[PDB]
Amino acid sequence: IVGGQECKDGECPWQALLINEENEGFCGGTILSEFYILTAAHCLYQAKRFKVRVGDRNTEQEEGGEAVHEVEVVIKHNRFTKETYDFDIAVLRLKTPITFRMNVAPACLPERDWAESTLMTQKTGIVSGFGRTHEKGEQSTRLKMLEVPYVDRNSCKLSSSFIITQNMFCAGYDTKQEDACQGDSGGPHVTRFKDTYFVTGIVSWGEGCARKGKYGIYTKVTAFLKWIDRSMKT
Amino acid sequence: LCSLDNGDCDQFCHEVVCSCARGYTLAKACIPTGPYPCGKQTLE
Ligand SMILES: O=C(CN1C[C@H](NC(=O)c2ccc(Cl)s2)[C@@H](O)C1)Nc1ccc(-n2ccccc2=O)cc1F
Ligand SMILES: [Ca+2]
Ligand SMILES: [Cl-]
Ligand SMILES: [Cl-]
Ligand code: NA
Ligand code: NA
Repeated sequence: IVGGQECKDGECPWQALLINEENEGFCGGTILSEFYILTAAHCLYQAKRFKVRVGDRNTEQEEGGEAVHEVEVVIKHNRFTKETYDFDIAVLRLKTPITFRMNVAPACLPERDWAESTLMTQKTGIVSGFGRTHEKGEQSTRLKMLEVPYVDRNSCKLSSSFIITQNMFCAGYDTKQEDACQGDSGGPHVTRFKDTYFVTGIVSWGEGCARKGKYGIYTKVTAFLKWIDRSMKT
Repeated sequence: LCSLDNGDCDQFCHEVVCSCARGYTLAKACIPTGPYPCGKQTLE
């Protein structure tokens, strides 16, 4: 996360971190339930073997509430391809259930039609993760969050070198130096409605981070609410 | 209409008939059923 702020205790409790065989984080996720994590399909290509850490706010200090979970089943959207980055979504079923607690709780899944009319039309959402804090820099050792405005789909298309599909949406800033960045992929984009946070996006891709005239691109979770529901019953 | 104040619903609204995310029960308002309902920031 470039710009933004560190998440305080309990502020971003649905954050998950995918960690590789080096015990280093390479992608985020979103806690959906005791057994399910939402992430980006493209994240699955980055490490053959990975685990999920929940409850972590500082990767340099082992603190109360961190826990590690093995993945039992990976459910990757069958239409995802690196050619287009479309359908950038996967669900992970954990081997053992998460114990909710301080800094560890699920984001709500919205109902589709309502989410399209009521959440996607809000002014902003919140993205979080342990990604780079500058395009060329190192990943954050602290969990960060950032409020990003929803961006008009046509402005985003004009700004983009690549095709923006109906399974994506754009958020962030034209020129202000705040954006998600390498390492934040797979993590949560949530939208508040009356004191409740609903997962609306998955951090997907960007042309660099915080570039002038570029936005952040997110998997549009409303497009996949039925796919997610089917996956979590599989 | 759900188009006016979300039909007064605290969460979901359809046609008015309100709904809540799993883990909540309909009071309009939605009531948490546990200490860690979805979509809520956590307090010590
Ligand atoms: O490959 C990168 C590398 N960047 C990824 C990192 N940025 C991000 O992950 C994000 C920025 C904003 C958000 Cl949201 S995610 C930067 O640090 C470097 N970005 C990128 C660009 C375009 C891209 N893309 C889009 C459509 C079709 C094909 C295709 O390849 C994928 C992609 F990862
Ligand atoms: Ca830690
Ligand atoms: Cl499309
Ligand atoms: Cl790039
Ligand atoms: Na809007
Ligand atoms: Na920008």
